[PDB]
Amino acid sequence: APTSSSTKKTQLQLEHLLLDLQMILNGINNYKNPKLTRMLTFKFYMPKKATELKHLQCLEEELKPLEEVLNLAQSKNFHLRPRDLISNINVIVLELKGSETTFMCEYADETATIVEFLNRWITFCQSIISTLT
Amino acid sequence: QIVLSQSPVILSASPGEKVTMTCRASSGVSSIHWYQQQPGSSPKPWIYDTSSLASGVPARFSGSGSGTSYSLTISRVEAEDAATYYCQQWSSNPPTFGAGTKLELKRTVAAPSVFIFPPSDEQLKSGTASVVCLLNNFYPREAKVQWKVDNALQSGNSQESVTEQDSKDSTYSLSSTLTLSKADYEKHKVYACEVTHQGLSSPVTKSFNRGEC
Amino acid sequence: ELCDDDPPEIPHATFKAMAYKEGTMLNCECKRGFRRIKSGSLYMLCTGNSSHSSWDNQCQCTSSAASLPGHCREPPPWENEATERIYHFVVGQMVYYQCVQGYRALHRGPAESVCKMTHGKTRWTQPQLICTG
Amino acid sequence: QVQLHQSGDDLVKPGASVKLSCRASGYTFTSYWINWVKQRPGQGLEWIGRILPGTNSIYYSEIFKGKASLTVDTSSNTAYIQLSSLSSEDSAVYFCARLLWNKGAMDYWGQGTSVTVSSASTKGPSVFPLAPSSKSTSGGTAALGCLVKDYFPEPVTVSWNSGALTSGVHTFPAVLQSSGLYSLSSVVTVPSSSLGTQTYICNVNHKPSNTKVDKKAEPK
Amino acid sequence: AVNGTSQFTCFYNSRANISCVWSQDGALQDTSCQVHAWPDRRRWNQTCELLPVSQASWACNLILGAPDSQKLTTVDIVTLRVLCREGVRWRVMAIQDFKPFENLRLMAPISLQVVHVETHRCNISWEISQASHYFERHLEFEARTLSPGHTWEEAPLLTLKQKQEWICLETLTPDTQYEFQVRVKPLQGEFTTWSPWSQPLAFRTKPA
Amino acid sequence: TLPLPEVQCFVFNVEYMNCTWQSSSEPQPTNLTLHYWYKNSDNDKVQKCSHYLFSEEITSGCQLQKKEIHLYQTFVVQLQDPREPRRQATQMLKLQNLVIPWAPENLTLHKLSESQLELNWNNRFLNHCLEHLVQYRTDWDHSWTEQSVDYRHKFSLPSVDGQKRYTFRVRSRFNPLCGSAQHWSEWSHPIHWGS
Ligand SMILES: *[C@@H]1O[C@H](CO)[C@@H](O[C@@H]2O[C@H](CO)[C@@H](O[C@@H]3O[C@H](CO)[C@@H](O)[C@H](O)[C@@H]3O)[C@H](O)[C@H]2NC(C)=O)[C@H](O)[C@H]1NC(C)=O
Ligand SMILES: *[C@@H]1O[C@H](CO[C@@H]2O[C@@H](C)[C@@H](O)[C@@H](O)[C@@H]2O)[C@@H](O[C@@H]2O[C@H](CO)[C@@H](O)[C@H](O)[C@H]2NC(C)=O)[C@H](O)[C@H]1NC(C)=O
Ligand SMILES: *[C@@H]1O[C@H](CO[C@@H]2O[C@@H](C)[C@@H](O)[C@@H](O)[C@@H]2O)[C@@H](O[C@@H]2O[C@H](CO)[C@@H](O)[C@H](O)[C@H]2NC(C)=O)[C@H](O)[C@H]1NC(C)=O
Ligand SMILES: *[C@@H]1O[C@H](CO)[C@@H](O[C@@H]2O[C@H](CO)[C@@H](O)[C@H](O)[C@H]2NC(C)=O)[C@H](O)[C@H]1NC(C)=O
Ligand SMILES: *[C@@H]1O[C@H](CO)[C@@H](O[C@@H]2O[C@H](CO)[C@@H](O)[C@H](O)[C@H]2NC(C)=O)[C@H](O)[C@H]1NC(C)=O
Ligand SMILES: *[C@@H]1O[C@H](CO)[C@@H](O)[C@H](O)[C@H]1NC(C)=O
Repeated sequence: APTSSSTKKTQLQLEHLLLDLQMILNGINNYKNPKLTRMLTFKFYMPKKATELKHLQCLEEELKPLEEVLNLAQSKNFHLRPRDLISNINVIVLELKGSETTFMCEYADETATIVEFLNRWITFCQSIISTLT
Repeated sequence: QIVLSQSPVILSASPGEKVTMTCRASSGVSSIHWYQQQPGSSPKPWIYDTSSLASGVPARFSGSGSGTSYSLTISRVEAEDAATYYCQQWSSNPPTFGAGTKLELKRTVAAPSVFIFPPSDEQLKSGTASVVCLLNNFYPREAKVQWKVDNALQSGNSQESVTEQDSKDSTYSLSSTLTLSKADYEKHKVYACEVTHQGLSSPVTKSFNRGEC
Repeated sequence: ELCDDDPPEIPHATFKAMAYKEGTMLNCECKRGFRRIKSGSLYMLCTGNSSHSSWDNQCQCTSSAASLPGHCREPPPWENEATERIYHFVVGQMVYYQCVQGYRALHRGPAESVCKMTHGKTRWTQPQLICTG
Repeated sequence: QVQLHQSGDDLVKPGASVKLSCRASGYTFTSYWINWVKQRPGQGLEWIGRILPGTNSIYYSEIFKGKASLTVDTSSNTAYIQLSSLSSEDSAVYFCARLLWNKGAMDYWGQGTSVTVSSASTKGPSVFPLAPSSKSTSGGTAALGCLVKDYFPEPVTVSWNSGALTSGVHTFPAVLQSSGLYSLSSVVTVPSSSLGTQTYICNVNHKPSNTKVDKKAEPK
Repeated sequence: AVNGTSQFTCFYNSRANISCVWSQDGALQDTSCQVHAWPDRRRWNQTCELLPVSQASWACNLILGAPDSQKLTTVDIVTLRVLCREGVRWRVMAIQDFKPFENLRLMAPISLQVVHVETHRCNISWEISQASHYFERHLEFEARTLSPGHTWEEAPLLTLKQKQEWICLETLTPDTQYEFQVRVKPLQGEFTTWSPWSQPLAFRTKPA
Repeated sequence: TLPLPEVQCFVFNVEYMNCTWQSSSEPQPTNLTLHYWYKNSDNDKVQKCSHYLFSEEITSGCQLQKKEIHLYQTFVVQLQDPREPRRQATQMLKLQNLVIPWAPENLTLHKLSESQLELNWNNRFLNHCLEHLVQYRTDWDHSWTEQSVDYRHKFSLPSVDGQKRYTFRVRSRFNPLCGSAQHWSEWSHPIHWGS
């Protein structure tokens, strides 16, 4: 039977977060971005394991480096507005995470480029959405 | 500290001519600034960062360079350009300026018109007298004047002054003065002022005789 | 603005800058066994106003288990900093070379390099330096 | 629009000290640096030092260390430079300027403040007539003028026929004698025939002494 | 004032513009008021002054930023309150907990133009103004065409239950003058409503 | 010593995975062996194919029975030569980008109005996770008309000409909410309407 509006709110929030992250990814990864090679030189700390809504703490911690890297891409004929984008992502993530938790994020030993970090979190969003459906 | 050297020291260009000027740094610098100072006025920003034509500046000026060689160029000279240009650097402390390179307008070679004036009656006081030689409306600047008394070489007792380029005439005028004591002046009887100039085919001498018509 | 390449890194020769033009970025990187602090900054940025230039985003690390107009100076070392520094220079930067310890310079000219801008591509002039032991 | 205005021309004895000012307007005073520059007659510019009104930061050139000091009065947004142990080589034009920080240039300058040092004192100008003569006659034109001597300090203004005559009337920059006084000369070219009737006067004027001499030039 | 019927309705264009209308039949004449926005997840406020639009109604716009910018998300709650000046004190007349993405109302579709016209057909395209990127394909449209002898009412409503920004009108008549409007609506939201009809696009068919 | 063939994996409706590698390219017969494991996740231990697939009486493929498939964990598959074990390769694949649904089934057209249609279709197991591409046409037209569709799996076609004939077909994709697959399912059975 169809589920309640509860967890449908959650699926909608996850969809908005996924669209946000995918917008960032399609922005940076564009072949018209001359600064991509320089973006790929910074290091991002992936989550040890991410299969639960608790594990968005790692993305929340890594948000600020995200905005800093976005600031580099700022150029003519670029649509992204890093401040508003990151504030929206922050509020959505803090809502999905839940203030009732007290989880501590663990990180993998290896760092990763911005592209792999964004893809990891996109995959996390997709996995949660698929389970919810 | 970096030393900037600009050449040529004095540059003469006919109106409508394309000319170039150079400022050379002893050690490499990142960029050079340029200033223009008209006579009796403060310097005015002309070119920032060797390429950024300063706001309010005519678009006839352009600059370019790199390393230890830079240059300020004019597509076509104009009347307003008669001034001196200074190059500046601040790639290290303290900032330094060049020695300056003046800008002058050309004209067809014209010879000076020579004159000479003996001392006046009222000037013969306190045992002091002087004689002045005049050159009027001559181009180019490079003119030479020498003094001879009774066919005797004179030196160390004379001065000179030269005006500027007229806004329309575009020439110069030089006044030379010789200072002597009254006793020495009365002793001698022959005074001459020989002028050599590019516009003069042969040396020209103007002389007067004291106490004689 | 930024130079799309590093200095030519002449063999047996290192390089350093006396002052950093506004717009230089210093990556915040740490030793082995240490990581950039979570929620920390990815790089320090040299910014300036009508009368000053400073660095923007102080770096940090934690256990993984006279002035010149228009230029910043060397940022002070931070605790557990990496052994080397990565800089992102800008056009008009001047970098001086010097032979590594134990070598000597077989020349009398200036060991200097500058990041030029021409035809949409920026690269550094080849230093006229040779190091021999 | 930004504007910097400095004091007038100052004349002081050797060995003394003097203060030159440069009042700012049109912009925030403490947000920019003020540079001082020196220009000896026909010798090029020469940077002196830096000062930030709002932070009490001062930098100097190795040449001027101790020979000049920069102070500021933020109440009236005016900048000061004090010169001490003045000597004969310190006579020049001093400019205040504003530092364009990102470019390392100067974007606004003052009108300049001339300063001169000499042992001479104020004196009146002696005037003699550079009367024309047959020797100074070439073709249909002759030369006549007025000679100014033993005057101090600058400047001197000379206009012919009380300013009526404006064609030619070349006036030469002054020169310095051994005693420190000044000299000057002016000349005019007019037809020899006109000399018979027309009367020429140079009407020299000396502002610092407030003297006028309307010397007449006539042939002998 | 008298405690008559009172309403305070606001809508959000999904990007940067919350348009409110406050109406009270008991309001006194020449009363000054404003509407104050107080988001809880954001660090800014906003306010506009209630200008008159009718005898007993007002309306203003809370512009939150650039027209095409995302200033709110599906997790925000903005408290909109009416404050009518009374001397020096501010009096709270109305209040509502405005959830932006429950009360959407987009701008009417713009840039209507005929992509093609034939003796019996017309492909007409349009664009959507200041539509949030969160919607993605979750939009629906409604168009209507005016034929001679009829008014805008009684024109059948054409439904596009998909994000299709064109429509190939069919079975039109040769040498006839038509006018075409369209409106848009997100699928998200409880109190979401249709946008106002776009400015009619007048087009004519080809002669036979 | 030649490079080993690349392995192409396809999850078919999240019901089983077919991995196939081109063994025919080799000069001689070889019983190529395939290992697989999931890295950076629970049970990071090697596994071997239990249901091999053969072509020309040599190993050519493998099949996983939906018990071993974890879409959102990295799938490392390694190919090795039985003759010289040193000739082995590695590959990392994101399985959620390799899902290919089944074609939509039993399309049906019902009239909302005299001149309005609506197209409905069903998907077997992936309702919210599928985007669709409707592609309709009429006999007078020389090409198909495409229209991307949401997860509503409905399609409104107002202003249908009763004189003409219409044709519709739909295919789905596991994109973008539940995966990032770039492969479309097969086209459904065409459905006709009108004259
Ligand atoms: C009525 O006119 C509209 C004009 O918008 C037609 O829709 C347009 O159809 C074309 C293909 O015919 C679409 O182009 C495609 O776009 C992307 C790249 O931008 C990509 O899928 C393809 O490479 C191709 O270029 C176009 O997007 C689409 N426009 C819109 C707004 O949806 C429509 O087909 C016409 N209908 C009839 C019945 O003629
Ligand atoms: C956003 O607004 C709130 C509330 O504003 C007050 O109440 C409104 C109904 C209206 O009458 C406003 O004009 C009022 O000012 C602000 O909350 C206040 O915050 C300050 C400190 O910043 C404080 O000391 C007050 O007590 C707060 N008021 C209440 C009722 O708690 C808030 O600061 C505003 N935020 C911004 C960023 O402007
Ligand atoms: C901000 O909003 C108003 C309100 O517009 C209405 O509501 C929107 C959500 C959308 O559905 C519009 O199409 C609606 O018309 C914008 O439009 C004006 O609003 C005023 C009342 O505030 C009304 O009198 C005007 O007629 C409206 N103008 C138009 C062309 O429709 C208004 O333009 C928006 N402001 C900005 C800066 O974008
Ligand atoms: C995956 O490959 C297997 C290989 O066996 C295919 O299995 C088919 O299974 C049916 C019964 O369901 C048999 O009758 C067929 O002979 C098998 N086909 C082949 C080629 O062996 C399976 O269909 C493949 N799946 C896809 C989607 O291609
Ligand atoms: C190795 O390859 C050989 C053929 O090269 C396979 O041997 C045949 O296997 C089938 C069953 O798969 C038997 O019916 C045949 O009789 C075998 N032929 C011979 C000549 O023995 C063998 O199965 C392959 N091994 C594996 C593990 O797949
Ligand atoms: C229609 O197809 C669905 C799967 O998409 C299937 O479950 C259903 O039984 C089919 N209906 C009929 C009537 O065949």
